[PDB]
Amino acid sequence: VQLLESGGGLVQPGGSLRLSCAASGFTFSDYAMSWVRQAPGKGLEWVSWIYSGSGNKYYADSVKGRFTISRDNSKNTLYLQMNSLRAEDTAVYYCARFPIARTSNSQSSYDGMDVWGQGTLVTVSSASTKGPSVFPLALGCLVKDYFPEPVTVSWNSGALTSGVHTFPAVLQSSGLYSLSSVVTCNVDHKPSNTKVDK
Amino acid sequence: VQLLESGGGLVQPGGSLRLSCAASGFTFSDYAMSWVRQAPGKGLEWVSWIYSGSGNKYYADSVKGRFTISRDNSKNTLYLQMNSLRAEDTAVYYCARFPIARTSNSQSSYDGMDVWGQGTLVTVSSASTKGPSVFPLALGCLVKDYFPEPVTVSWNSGALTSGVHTFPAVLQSSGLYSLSSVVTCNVDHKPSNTKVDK
Amino acid sequence: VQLLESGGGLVQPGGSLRLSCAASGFTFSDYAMSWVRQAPGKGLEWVSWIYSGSGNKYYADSVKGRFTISRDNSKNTLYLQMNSLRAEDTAVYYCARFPIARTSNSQSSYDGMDVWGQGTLVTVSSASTKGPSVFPLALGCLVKDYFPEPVTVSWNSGALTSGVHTFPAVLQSSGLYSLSSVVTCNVDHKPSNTKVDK
Amino acid sequence: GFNCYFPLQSYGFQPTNGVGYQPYRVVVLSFELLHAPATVCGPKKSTNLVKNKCVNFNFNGLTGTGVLTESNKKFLPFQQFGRDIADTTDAVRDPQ
Amino acid sequence: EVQVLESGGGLVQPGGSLRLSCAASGFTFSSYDMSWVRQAPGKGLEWVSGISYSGGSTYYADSVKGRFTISRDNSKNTLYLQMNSLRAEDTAVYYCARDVNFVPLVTFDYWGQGTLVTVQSVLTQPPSASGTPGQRVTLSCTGSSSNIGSNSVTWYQQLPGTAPKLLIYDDNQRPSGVPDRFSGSKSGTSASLAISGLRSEDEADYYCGTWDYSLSAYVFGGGTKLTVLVLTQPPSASGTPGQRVTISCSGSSSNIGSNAVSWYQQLPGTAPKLLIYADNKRPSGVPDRFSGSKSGTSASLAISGLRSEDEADYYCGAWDSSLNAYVFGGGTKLTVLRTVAAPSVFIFPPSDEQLKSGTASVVCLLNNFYPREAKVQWKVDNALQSGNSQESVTEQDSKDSTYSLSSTLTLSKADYEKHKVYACEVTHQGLSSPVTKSFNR
Amino acid sequence: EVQVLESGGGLVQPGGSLRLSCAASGFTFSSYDMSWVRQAPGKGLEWVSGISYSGGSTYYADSVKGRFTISRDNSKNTLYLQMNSLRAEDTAVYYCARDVNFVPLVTFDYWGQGTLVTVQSVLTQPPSASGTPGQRVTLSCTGSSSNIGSNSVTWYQQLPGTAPKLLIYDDNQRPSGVPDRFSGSKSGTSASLAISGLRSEDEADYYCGTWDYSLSAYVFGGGTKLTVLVLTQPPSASGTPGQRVTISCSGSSSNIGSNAVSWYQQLPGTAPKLLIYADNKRPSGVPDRFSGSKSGTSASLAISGLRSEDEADYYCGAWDSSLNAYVFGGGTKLTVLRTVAAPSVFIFPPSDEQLKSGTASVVCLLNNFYPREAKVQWKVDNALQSGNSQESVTEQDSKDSTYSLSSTLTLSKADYEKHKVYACEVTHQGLSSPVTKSFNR
Amino acid sequence: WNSNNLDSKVGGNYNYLYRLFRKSNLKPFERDISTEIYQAGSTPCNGVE
Ligand SMILES: *[C@@H]1O[C@H](CO)[C@@H](O)[C@H](O)[C@H]1NC(C)=O
Repeated sequence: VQLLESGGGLVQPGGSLRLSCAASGFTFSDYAMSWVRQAPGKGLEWVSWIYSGSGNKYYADSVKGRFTISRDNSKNTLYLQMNSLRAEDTAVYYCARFPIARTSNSQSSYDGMDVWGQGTLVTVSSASTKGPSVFPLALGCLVKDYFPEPVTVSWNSGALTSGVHTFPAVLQSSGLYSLSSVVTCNVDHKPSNTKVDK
Repeated sequence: VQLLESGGGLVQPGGSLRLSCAASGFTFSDYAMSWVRQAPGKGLEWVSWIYSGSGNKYYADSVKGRFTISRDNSKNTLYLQMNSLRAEDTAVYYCARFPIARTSNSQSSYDGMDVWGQGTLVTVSSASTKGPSVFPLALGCLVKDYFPEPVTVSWNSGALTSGVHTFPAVLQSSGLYSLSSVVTCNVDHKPSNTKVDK
Repeated sequence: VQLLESGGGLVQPGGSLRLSCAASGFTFSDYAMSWVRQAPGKGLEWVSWIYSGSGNKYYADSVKGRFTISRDNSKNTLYLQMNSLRAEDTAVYYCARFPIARTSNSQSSYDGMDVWGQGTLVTVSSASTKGPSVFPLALGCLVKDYFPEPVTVSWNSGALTSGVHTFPAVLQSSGLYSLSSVVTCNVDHKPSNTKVDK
Repeated sequence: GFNCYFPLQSYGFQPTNGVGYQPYRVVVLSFELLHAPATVCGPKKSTNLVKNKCVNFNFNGLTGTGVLTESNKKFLPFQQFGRDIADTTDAVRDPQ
Repeated sequence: EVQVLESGGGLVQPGGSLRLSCAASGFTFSSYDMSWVRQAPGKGLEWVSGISYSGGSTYYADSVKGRFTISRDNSKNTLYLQMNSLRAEDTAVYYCARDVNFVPLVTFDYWGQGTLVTVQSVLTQPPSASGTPGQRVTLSCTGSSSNIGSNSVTWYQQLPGTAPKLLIYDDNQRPSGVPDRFSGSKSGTSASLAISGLRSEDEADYYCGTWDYSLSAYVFGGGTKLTVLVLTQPPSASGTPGQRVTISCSGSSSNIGSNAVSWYQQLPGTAPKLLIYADNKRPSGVPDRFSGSKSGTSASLAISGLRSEDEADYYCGAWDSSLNAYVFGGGTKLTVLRTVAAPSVFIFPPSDEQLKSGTASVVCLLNNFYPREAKVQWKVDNALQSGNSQESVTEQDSKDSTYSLSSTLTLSKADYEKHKVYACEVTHQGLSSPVTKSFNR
Repeated sequence: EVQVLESGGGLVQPGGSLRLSCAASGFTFSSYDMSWVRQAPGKGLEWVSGISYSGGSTYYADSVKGRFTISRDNSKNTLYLQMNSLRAEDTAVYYCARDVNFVPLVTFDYWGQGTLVTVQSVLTQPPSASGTPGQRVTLSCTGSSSNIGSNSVTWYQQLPGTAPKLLIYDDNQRPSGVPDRFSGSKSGTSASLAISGLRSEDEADYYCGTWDYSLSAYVFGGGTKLTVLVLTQPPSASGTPGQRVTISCSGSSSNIGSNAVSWYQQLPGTAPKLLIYADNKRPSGVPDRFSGSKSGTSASLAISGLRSEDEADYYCGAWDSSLNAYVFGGGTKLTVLRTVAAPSVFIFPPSDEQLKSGTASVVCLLNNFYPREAKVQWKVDNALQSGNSQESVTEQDSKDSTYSLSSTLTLSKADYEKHKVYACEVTHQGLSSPVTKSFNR
Repeated sequence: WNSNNLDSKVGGNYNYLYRLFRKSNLKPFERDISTEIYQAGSTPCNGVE
């Protein structure tokens, strides 16, 4: 069982885009589906829930009207159109399978959000991207002035694993994030699509 | 199940009177009965206990001789003759049903004081009564110079209920009590039998 | 079940002697046996372990070569020859039964040191003995200048038992121990074999 | 809606599904036998006919031992058995 | 089974006749009194008639007196009502009720399913009474000295579209199957029922029934259709390893009381893992120590035997019947009580690529320290920073169960050389004496 | 019983013939498909052939195509493999496996014991996978769209030297007898098995088997032999009475990981008592609160509900496989947290016997005080002793759970009269104001 | 029946033995005369007591 989200990236305020959640490993039509929002460094904020397209779709009080959830059981996908996006919606979206069908002997997360996907990250901001700048320092390496979060930072491309502590990035005056990996450093920024080996 | 007490009122020191406790909702002869004293703003003093008239009547060490408890199972009433009343006995008397018969499956407050009546109030004092004086003041209304406690004070005859805070009366130099209701005021004094709408 | 040790006493440094452990109350041949050392006011230091004479005998790393353990199942005894004794070995030796045979339903200290004897006391020192000298002080009596530890001190030959506190002896500049019993005093020194009633 | 799910879900039967998701047609033959006469039998096994030899014939339900010969008995087009005043099986119409 | 089937109801015309027959099985039908009771569509119960154990004594309601004949054939154990000269008011649903006790203390326990026949109340029970969940509602019957005072008062709860069900008999008791929640009461000529706490299954019509020694009928009551009208979670619970920590969250009846709560464990940087899915049950693949228990409106997640893997954010989530949302808890931040460690203090002067970049980010680090509370003050030669340094602490270590903090002071390129020495002073419980490496330009 | 015996295996020569016969009883042998599967000595399973329920359709592996004839006689309910023109690669052990389901969703549940006959894999399952106890190991099969893409995936666990055993069938389910621990998974053309938590009985070879609609054979997987991979003790733990104290000691794999730990309770002045003998088990005669639990290399002794009898030295001891010694722990000194008491202070001038003996041992005593930390300073008329006084404290009282300390100052005979007053000052938490009895000469 | 006067010996009649150690409980009416070192641990110790 695996749910893979796609469509998380740079969004202009008031923009429109589409999260696609490919669900595999289970009979997609039998379980309800839901989207759950998590603001960076904040709690789980439920987004929406669906079981059938012709049925009733449920939405959070703050997203009623500007969000639209849908299914495609032929493709085993769950789609979320978000339009007229507001500032507080910059977050990580998880595609979660909500079982609603319990069987006699098989006891399975009935009504519990059972399995959560890796989740994509949506940035609702007009600020443009900027490639990370890596600066080598317990050996460490700062990565400053990259937009937006996240960036994948590692030591020796994952060869050296023990003792690698990564602290969460910060929101600076320029609005540009910065982390540092402490024990070559590999810094991979997907939104700007730059791989840097320092 | 309900126990209603009657006979609480003005008592001259060393006087004599009779508390009558009408008990309904249970087989009176199937449960011991007791009287419990509560001095105003103080704990509960076990007054007395009875099960059968031919049976021994338990009395508190401070009331042995001056109190007499009795039953009337035909009338389903519990009677308490108090005579030669002393000053400390000004209090509230509760008529409490003390179950002493436990049955096999029915588990019921065996030996626990199960149900307590509303309780009457006995004032052992030679001071005469005086009608309450109501003075309108968060809207408030003082009620001063009424004897004895209690007095039923309310806002708009119970129509306005939220925010009505009543503080306990005080014993002044004149010996005359006073409260105030804060948020027309209805002040009903039973011992003097005056209903005042201010 | 009881294990009684014998042979604890004065030992010249580099001397030789024999601890004999008579074991009764159990089938001696079925359980392994062991010797455990406890320096005065210190932790348990395992000495040695045996199960069969023809099998492998195990010894502590500090006693390999200078100690020899053996059994006598006919006499139900466990013997320990200690020779070329060194200074740190002044201690109390416990003869401990180490069950190694667990049966189906009977669950019994399998592999646990099950039962420990009273333990003898071995002093590896060239200093000669000296009879205790009582010094009466809550009543009390001081047993000073006795060698070696232990000495059995009591009040009224064990008749007066409550409140009798005995503190461990000390190693003085002269090397001579001293206790005191506080609440006649009976002081019995086995190594010097003197019974004193003061 | 929630706690009011439609009881019937549809089968997603696409030709590209794995065999475990492909539509299998199932026919369950439930066999019932009871006091009512057994009416659905398997194809009845009939042997060959041999005349002028003592055989253990089993013409339909009727079984028995004897030699059987061609006869001139004019059975009515519906009769199967043959019998006599002794109420014993005398003749038989060949079923096939 | 003491079931009583009944039939003989159908479309008829006024002034005709109709034979209703109900057959009783499972008990000695010839020893218990029975009766016929009538319920007009959308109206309270009206007791038609009643016949004794022997069939000798028959009682009829005065509204139907003289035209209905109640009869009882014990051989076939069946009981009949012969309705003759019918009226338009008789179109209703008919039940035959078994009488537990003799008259006058009539007690109707088992009722027929209901036969739909198409063709005032003595007890002035209130038309309706409104209640709220968890309330104590007293719905009071009312009668004369012949109705309430002398004979037993029996309370029936009729769910919408079902036969009535006995709740209270003999003024006080309850059958085997009625929760103690319902309590009878009777005083003088006025009876009452007290429901302490209400649920969704108490939405029903409650009728009071009493025999009459004067009217010689079992008068019923009128209607009284009883109508029923955020997961607050601790922000950060904690406990020593090996302890049992109780994370108790509470919402409302709509939030959690009437819906299945769930407990999720979100480790830092990872997706949450459902530890509890029912109010109590636990999914496979989760250690048995993670117990769950929902009492009323409060759900408790009990984590016994804490370890370095047990430190995470524990959320409780439950569906809302009112808001229609799977509302989560605030999020309890569970942390283990570790022995206070010694903060290893380091500092780094900014690299020369900082100078080539135009800024200077000088970093100070405190590694392997407990607890979370610690302060870093940038003493730049006996001078304190004024709101320019920013710091964030790590989560509790997955194995060492300790914290790491880094404070970064981001000053201007020209600001780095205008001063000579920069240093960071640390305030923590593990190091009473401050430790600082004073690097120089 | 659905057992399937098999025989016909022995020493043969290459290019010969061999008849293997397996007889199945306990089920309708003529209704279930069966197959012959082959395991080379120390090599993964290789599916020889398979015959349907009717015996009409026969399938053979292309490695043995054209030279092995699978046959089935339903009258005797036996099944034969006729091996002809044998090769050297056919020396192996043969099983006949019952097929639960039709082809393609082949499912081999019951297997023969194995006939030793002496004379590449489509699914690229990993050669091996290493796991640890309590880990979540995913061992992933791999095939084409014909192997895993369109056909079910069944996982067999073959213990060393036994017939294989079905674990997962139809990509998800488990038989009646397989713990839920094992979980199947399948995505596209790649299947996998997930073992959440591992034990000593999960040491086995795990094979993935799937039918082929193109190759027309039941290809197996390759190997994947799943492999499972001084007692440092706290010096003094403590806790309040009624608490649950965890004494956790840790050694090495040789010390404690692979040997049974034991926990002993040595009260002051008494021989130790074995409280725990196994990693978990407890001898009779010991209170049930003394629990033990060895996780990996760390053994925990949990004492719940402390009392005045629970204060003692708790040692953990385990045999060493390497050093060959029953190494004990350091020795945890457990003490109960009592309310701080008031030290009763006394002092005694030395007796005349002391003067007749030539010394003077003046004693000061602090009785019934908590905690262990307390100091005594011999203030001899505003003068402090210089390293001559010696003191030892008692153990915690067996009933009062408090301490007693005695300080003895042993001075010369002439030193006693050269001074006039001797006194002892006490420093303790229970007495902020110092208490001292100043005796005189 | 007691047989002290037949099968006892001063010093111990060690000619009689019993089996303390075997893997599983003996099946009813089974005997095992094999004297094979009982491996109670994980490590194969090559048959040395
Ligand atoms: C019936 O079948 C039999 C055998 O094939 C054949 O001899 C006969 O002519 C067929 N027709 C009749 C008479 O039923």
